[PDB]
Amino acid sequence: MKYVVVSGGVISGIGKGVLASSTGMLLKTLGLKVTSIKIDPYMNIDAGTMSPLEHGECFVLDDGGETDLDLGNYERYLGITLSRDHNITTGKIYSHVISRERRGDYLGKTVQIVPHLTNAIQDWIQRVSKIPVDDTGLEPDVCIIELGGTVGDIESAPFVEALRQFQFEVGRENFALIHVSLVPVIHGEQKTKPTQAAIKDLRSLGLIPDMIACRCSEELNRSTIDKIAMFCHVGPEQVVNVHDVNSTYHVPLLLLKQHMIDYLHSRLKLGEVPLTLEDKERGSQLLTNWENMTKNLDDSDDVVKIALVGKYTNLKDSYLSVTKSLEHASMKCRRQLEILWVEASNLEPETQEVDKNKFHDSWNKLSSADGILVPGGFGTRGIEGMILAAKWARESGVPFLGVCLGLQVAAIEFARNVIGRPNSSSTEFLDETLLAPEDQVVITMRLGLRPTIFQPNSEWSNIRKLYGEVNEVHERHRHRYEINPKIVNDMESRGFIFVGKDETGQRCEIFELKGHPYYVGTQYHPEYTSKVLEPSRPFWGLVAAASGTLGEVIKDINL
Amino acid sequence: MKYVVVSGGVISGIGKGVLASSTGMLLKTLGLKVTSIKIDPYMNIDAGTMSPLEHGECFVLDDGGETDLDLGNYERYLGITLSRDHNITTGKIYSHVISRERRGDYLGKTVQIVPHLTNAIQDWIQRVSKIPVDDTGLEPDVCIIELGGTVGDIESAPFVEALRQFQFEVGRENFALIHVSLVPVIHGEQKTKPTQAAIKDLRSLGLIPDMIACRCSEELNRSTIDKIAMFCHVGPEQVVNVHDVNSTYHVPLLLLKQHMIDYLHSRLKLGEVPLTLEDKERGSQLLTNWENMTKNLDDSDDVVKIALVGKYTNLKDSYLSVTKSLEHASMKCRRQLEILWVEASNLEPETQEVDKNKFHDSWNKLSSADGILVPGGFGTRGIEGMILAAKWARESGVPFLGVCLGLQVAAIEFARNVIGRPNSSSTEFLDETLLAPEDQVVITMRLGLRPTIFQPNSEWSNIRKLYGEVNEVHERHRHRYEINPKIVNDMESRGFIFVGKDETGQRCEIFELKGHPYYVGTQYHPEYTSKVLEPSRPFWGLVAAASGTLGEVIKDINL
Amino acid sequence: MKYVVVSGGVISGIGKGVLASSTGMLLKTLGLKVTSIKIDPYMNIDAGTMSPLEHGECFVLDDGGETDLDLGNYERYLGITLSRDHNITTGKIYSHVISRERRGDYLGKTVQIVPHLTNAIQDWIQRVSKIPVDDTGLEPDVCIIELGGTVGDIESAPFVEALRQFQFEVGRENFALIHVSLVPVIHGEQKTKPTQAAIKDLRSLGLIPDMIACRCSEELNRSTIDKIAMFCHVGPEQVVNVHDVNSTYHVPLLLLKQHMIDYLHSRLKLGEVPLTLEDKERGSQLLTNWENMTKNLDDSDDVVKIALVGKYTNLKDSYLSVTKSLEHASMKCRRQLEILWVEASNLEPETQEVDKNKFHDSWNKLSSADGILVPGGFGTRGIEGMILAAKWARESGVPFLGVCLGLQVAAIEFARNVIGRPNSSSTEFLDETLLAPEDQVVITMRLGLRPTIFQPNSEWSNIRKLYGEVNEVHERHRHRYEINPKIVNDMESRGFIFVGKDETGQRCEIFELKGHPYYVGTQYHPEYTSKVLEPSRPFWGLVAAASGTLGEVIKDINL
Ligand SMILES: Nc1ncnc2c1ncn2[C@@H]1O[C@H](COP(=O)(O)OP(=O)(O)OP(=O)(O)O)[C@@H](O)[C@H]1O
Ligand SMILES: Nc1ncnc2c1ncn2[C@@H]1O[C@H](COP(=O)(O)OP(=O)(O)OP(=O)(O)O)[C@@H](O)[C@H]1O
Ligand SMILES: Nc1ncnc2c1ncn2[C@@H]1O[C@H](COP(=O)(O)OP(=O)(O)OP(=O)(O)O)[C@@H](O)[C@H]1O
Ligand SMILES: O=c1ccn([C@H]2O[C@@H](COP(=O)(O)OP(=O)(O)OP(=O)(O)O)[C@@H](O)[C@H]2O)c(=O)[nH]1
Ligand SMILES: O=c1ccn([C@H]2O[C@@H](COP(=O)(O)OP(=O)(O)OP(=O)(O)O)[C@@H](O)[C@H]2O)c(=O)[nH]1
Ligand SMILES: O=c1ccn([C@H]2O[C@@H](COP(=O)(O)OP(=O)(O)OP(=O)(O)O)[C@@H](O)[C@H]2O)c(=O)[nH]1
Ligand SMILES: [Mg+2]
Ligand SMILES: [Mg+2]
Ligand SMILES: [Mg+2]
Ligand SMILES: [Mg+2]
Ligand SMILES: [Mg+2]
Ligand SMILES: [Mg+2]
Repeated sequence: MKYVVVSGGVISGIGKGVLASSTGMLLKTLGLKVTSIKIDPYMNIDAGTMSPLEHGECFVLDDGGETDLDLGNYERYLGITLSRDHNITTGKIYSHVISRERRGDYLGKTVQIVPHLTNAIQDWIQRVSKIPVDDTGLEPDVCIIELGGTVGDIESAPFVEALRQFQFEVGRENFALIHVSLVPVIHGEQKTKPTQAAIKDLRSLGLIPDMIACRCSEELNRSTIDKIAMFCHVGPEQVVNVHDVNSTYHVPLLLLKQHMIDYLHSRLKLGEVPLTLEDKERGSQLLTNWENMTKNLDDSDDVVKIALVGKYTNLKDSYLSVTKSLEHASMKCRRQLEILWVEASNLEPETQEVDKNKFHDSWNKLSSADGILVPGGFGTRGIEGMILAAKWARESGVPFLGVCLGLQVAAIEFARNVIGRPNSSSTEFLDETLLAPEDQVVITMRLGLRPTIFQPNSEWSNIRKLYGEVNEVHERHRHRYEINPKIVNDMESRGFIFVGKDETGQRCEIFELKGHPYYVGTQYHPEYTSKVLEPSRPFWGLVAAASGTLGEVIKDINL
Repeated sequence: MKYVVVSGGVISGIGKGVLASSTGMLLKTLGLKVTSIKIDPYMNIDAGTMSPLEHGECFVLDDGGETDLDLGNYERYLGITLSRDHNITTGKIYSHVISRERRGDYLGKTVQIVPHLTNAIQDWIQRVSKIPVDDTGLEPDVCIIELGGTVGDIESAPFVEALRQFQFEVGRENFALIHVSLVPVIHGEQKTKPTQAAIKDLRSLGLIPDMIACRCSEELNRSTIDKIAMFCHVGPEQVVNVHDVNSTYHVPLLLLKQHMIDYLHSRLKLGEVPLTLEDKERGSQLLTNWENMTKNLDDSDDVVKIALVGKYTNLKDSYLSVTKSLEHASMKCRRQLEILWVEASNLEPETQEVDKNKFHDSWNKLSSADGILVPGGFGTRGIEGMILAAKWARESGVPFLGVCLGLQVAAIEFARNVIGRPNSSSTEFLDETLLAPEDQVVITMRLGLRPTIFQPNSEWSNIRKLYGEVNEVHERHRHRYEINPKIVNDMESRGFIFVGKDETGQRCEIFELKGHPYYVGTQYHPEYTSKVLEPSRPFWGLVAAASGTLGEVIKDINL
Repeated sequence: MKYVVVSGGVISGIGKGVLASSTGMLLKTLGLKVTSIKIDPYMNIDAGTMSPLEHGECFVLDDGGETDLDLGNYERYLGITLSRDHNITTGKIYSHVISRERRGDYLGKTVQIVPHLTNAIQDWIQRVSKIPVDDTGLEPDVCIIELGGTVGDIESAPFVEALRQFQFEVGRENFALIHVSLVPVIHGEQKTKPTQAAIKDLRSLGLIPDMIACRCSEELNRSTIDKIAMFCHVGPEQVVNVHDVNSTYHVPLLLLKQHMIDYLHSRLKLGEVPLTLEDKERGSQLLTNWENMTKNLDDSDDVVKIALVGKYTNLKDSYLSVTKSLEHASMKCRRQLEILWVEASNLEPETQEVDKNKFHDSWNKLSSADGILVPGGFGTRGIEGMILAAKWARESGVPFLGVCLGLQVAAIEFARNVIGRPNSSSTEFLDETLLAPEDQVVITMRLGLRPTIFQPNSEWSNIRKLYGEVNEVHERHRHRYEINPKIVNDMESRGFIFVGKDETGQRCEIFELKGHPYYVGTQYHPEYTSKVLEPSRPFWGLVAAASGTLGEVIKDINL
């Protein structure tokens, strides 16, 4: 087992998550089996309790774990499945040793942060890195650890102490440290004192960096490389840079151009790892596929515009799996994507009195779009604006996908306007008044990977053809509210077909509307099962439908 | 409310606990109401799970809290009652904020060590210092906080960060810092660089010391004072020393000789605290009583020897409340005390084969003693040796006190040798063989302050006369095993009278033997209710009985 | 005497020098007498030995001290005269205590960085701040100390230790700390962890900041202020920002808008300083003059273009007094300035073979300009290019000023082309060949403030009219080479009049050419005597001449 810590810097926004995911995928090009662990200094047990306004969305695993967003970067670059154990936190590990001290496994000893908590962290990392995470039976060859927060924040102290010990409690040449660090530019001169201070803060904790990975708005000067490589122990080829490029898929090839594998191939002795003839082929094949999708982003120009309608769209981190799911679906179509970020509340007619500027801009953006997405996220702000987007998309025949809350919004819209029930509404917020036209109801969560069964007549639907006309689908759920199953037959008779349901019925999971080119919704989040070469099927439907060629996509999928 | 932090140094053994207790009692000489809080960086919720081989005994509060030993130093110097809340720990406060984050009181925010855990520590200190701790109704004027561990140990980090904030979240002139620090002597020269480094480690965390309290084997030189007072912000009178004197009761008067009150009277503005005419009298009266008991230790010479028989007596911290209870009882008698530390196992005849030196020395020490104590502490090592000490004390008519296990050992001894049941024994360790002559049985703990009722005939006993012939007694329990109540009438008929029991009966709490000058035992720990001017009654009995004058002590108590 | 330390941050490029100069001038608006001290962690005794390619130009004082560039910012904002003592360095103070230890003033004691070097720094600051620096007789009321380098660089250690002591060796309310710090913006979010780390690094040395002065590309958010004011001891009004505005003259009014005086007026108790009725008037008058010159930069639009021709013009810090002298002269004319930065070598015909792009651009820039400046700076690169600019300016009748080397270049040009001596040249670089047509000769430096006497016939010259037709001028020299006084009568007969000379003659200091609107040169640096309200006279000539209205400027000066 090899370990690669990706760590620290001078700021919390530095973009470690891209570099960790990219470093792991580059190791996967050698054919190595790879896994990864995110460490969070926060005291929350999970990202589930904490609101999307901080650290972006929670990400859902097959376990039903509501983990930190960074686990999604690993799953979509590395192709692996992660467990709720792969997101370590301060909350998890203090809860673990405190529950263990009350149970008494420490034999009446005094329990202390060193050695007992730092040995508990090292036991967690040793257990969790040996969980098999590919579909194959094998234990991973390499583990990427991403150390969240910044080095020398008091929040991090047990993890920087544990990782010092770990560099010896596992062999050297089985452990290596990448430090990620800020190189700000002032008056056009590339200033280095922030990264020199961060390299000292690592040495103060006994962590010694094997590569320094600069984050900068420029190519590093050869003087900027030398002034760091002379201050730190790293050689000139071990001062990595990652530029402020928009395409995060280019980062693996920007690291490969900087010869970063050729250092880790020595520094971790990756030639001593045994590999089969299948492994080297499936490794090199994966690199050629990534050269092709990045070539397609360099030379595809013909924009498809998708409008994304939701709360707090200024927090673009709040929708990162949607963004990445749309980008995978646009690459599969060989088309460039624009996302138009529509703050759903500004669509509402009250905005035309309160701030007439925001009203006209938000309705410009929505009218402009070749297809529409309503992305999910609980909370009562802007839902009539999201209902207005679903209405516009139904009436103007514009491709629509509704994910989680977006499906319920389309059901409420179709009830208010096509069934003509003018006060039909979500149970989430009006039930203090005990309303009879319930569109949502409660059914304390439904979470993680679940089976959807396609209902027997559904063979016609564009969405069931996108799932290869298979009878069942596996996707990740997260909801407490679902469509009222008393009203379902009214919608299924008026043409809004609930194409798929849970095994028990009375719990709707996919709809497609008869008489529209692509108007679809899902109760699950299709984003989380997206992979770079195999996009999320409902999103491959939406981004093909917006472009045209949805028939040719379905004809392809029938091979 | 005023706060006085006592803190840190270069080593964990430095003796903060004496200085905190002494500083608080000196503030009590002004008539101020005083309280105190111990902070422990360990992850244990309580000292109850952890074995006496580390940090000495657990101390029992009236709550039944098995707290850190340092709470006992506060109760016996300050005269206060502490709650299980007055011992803060890493385990307590991480358990508190983690349970609070799962309950969700933090409104979906990300929870972090700063500000959320440091604000939870500051809320704990603010709540707990306002608990009334004297017998009177009033809230305390001053709180002493003792910061356990050492400054810049990673274990301490949330508490040194919290206390920086606290210096502002409560006013300056309502908070002050005492730093306690090591001044080692090499070649007879008093070296200062360890304390200069500890003063820098405080400044690095933003904590600024108002007094530096040196711990040294000498009087500080005036150069040793100046070389510290020139390096640090403290004036010459704010460099305190506490010498390696044996009598810890002299420390309050050694601080008073160094004019330490006259600094805090300015630095905390203690003249602005309102005080009544009763308060100043009961304050100054308390100082004169302490001048008298310390004068008596300077001029009493006529030694009483008590042998203390138990496990691990090399760990003299394991019996600190016994030691202090014996010292209070010897001072009340105006007699000097020697304790003879007898490792109970060495009394056993197997020792005479294994190491004949340890056998003869341990039996020398036991034969030498004017009275005998068997102190408690669970675990099967040496119990036949403790039975042999109880036998010797019964047969030779030598004063005996058995506390907790020491009472059960005397019951087992009296059963084996006076009732003549040769295999009668503790249920604690032989019950894998299901023995019928059970002396102990289980009755998951009995803990904290409980009532003992004296059984109706008991008026004759020296122990009930020592409790003023009152019908009931309040003392602190800690046990899972008690005397088999089926066998009690056999002992009460053979003369081993169970003088006191729980309200329900079938649970024995005090015995006295008919036909011995003072042979007594208690199921409770009488040590924990000892106070400097009012010693523990069973121990005032033992140390009077060893000296003679037990009648005159009882005649006094009848006033 | 009051002290205001301006300090530190995360980077060496942060712009402390503007903030120190601006803070001092704002204190001068109260009428206080002000002075300032620059501390440099470098080991050079002076900036004289070190080449202009690092830390910009050396600045010349009236003493002849070749000081750090930052002393010029103080002289031109504060209006004061500085001595070579006002630039403290590591080289100066270690040379001082080492020479003092060899002389033995330390009475055979062991000499150490603390207390002896830190007390030597504190003695330097106490001596030097009491030097009178205005033209009046008074000792300064306030001293601004600028701490060069960054805090926690090992280079700085004696100065951060000395300044901790100084906060007590002078009273609190007579000392205050401004910390200047970087607030980088990433994804449009204003990240604060670099400044939180810099505030900890101050506390680690015992320096406590009274204001935090952010340097950022934006207005701080009110959340960005609160997240710093909650972490540090500073109040919300003590988190200062200085924006990336181009006009450094706006910074005093941006600090005044942030109410920064109203904090220091309390925190330094500046109302306790006695002030006369003249002082408050000359103080408030100075503020109104600064409101006017800044209003003129807001509403003047009619550009004058000056081409500056020299070595290494990419290092714009290399010519900072030229830049500021041109800006003062353009403000006095009520006209906006563009400087066109012409790398002098690119003008040379060899460039048209080597890189034809750089040739055409440099000759575009020179042809475009309303006036030309040749700025000084020793070294043989580009001098024929500077000769070509002097030729172009003479022949096309375009206003020309030559400063130091720029005068000698114009003398060489006039000799090569108007006297027709085709190989006449500088002695600086050809004298290995012992050439007879010497234009320069050596006359080991001439340095500091010196008298120029105007030669008797010179009453006609635009340059002597710009100096008010006074018979003598006081300006700062710096040169080893001067015009060959054997050839001077040839130039004075051909019309290139050496209008001014040293008292001894044979040493030429000003020329003006008969028969050109303004073609002038100086051996001294006129830049260094520029002040915001009273620009350098040769530069007020150049920037008026380029604009037209040179007659009206001279008519004004005759009042
Ligand atoms: N080298 C990079 N190139 C492009 N974008 C980057 C880069 N580094 C960081 N980012 C971007 O900055 C944001 C944060 O990056 P990332 O998640 O990898 O940082 P992080 O250190 O893991 O932050 P966090 O601790 O909050 O998870 C993301 O939007 C990411 O795409
Ligand atoms: N000034 C002193 N004079 C005499 N004995 C002292 C002194 N300081 C410490 N000691 C002794 O050293 C031991 C530890 O002292 P104390 O309990 O006060 O230290 P502490 O800092 O509180 O240690 P801990 O953190 O383990 O509780 C005790 O036996 C105590 O009596
Ligand atoms: N607030 C600011 N607004 C505009 N420019 C600034 C500001 N702060 C710094 N600069 C610019 O950055 C450069 C360096 O600034 P300054 O000389 O004041 O920094 P410094 O800390 O004194 O650097 P050094 O230590 O090298 O002297 C100069 O060009 C200056 O004009
Ligand atoms: O204003 C001043 C005065 C003095 N000094 C002095 O500090 C020294 C250290 O040099 P810097 O502090 O400029 O650091 P650096 O260039 O090595 O690092 P970067 O942050 O640019 O990567 C020398 O340059 C010396 O003149 C300053 O840096 N700035
Ligand atoms: O062996 C050596 C050589 C050099 N030095 C040098 O270090 C210096 C600092 O002096 P010290 O290190 O002796 O420190 P100090 O006496 O101030 O502090 P204490 O620890 O005794 O309280 C000077 O004494 C200088 O000679 C040593 O201290 N020891
Ligand atoms: O990637 C991760 C994982 C965990 N953490 C964790 O570290 C914590 C500290 O939060 P930050 O490190 O983001 O710091 P901050 O926002 O207070 O400071 P700025 O630098 O933005 O001014 C919490 O946010 C917790 O989730 C991260 O910061 N990043
Ligand atoms: Mg943040
Ligand atoms: Mg991340
Ligand atoms: Mg220990
Ligand atoms: Mg203690
Ligand atoms: Mg530099
Ligand atoms: Mg400067």
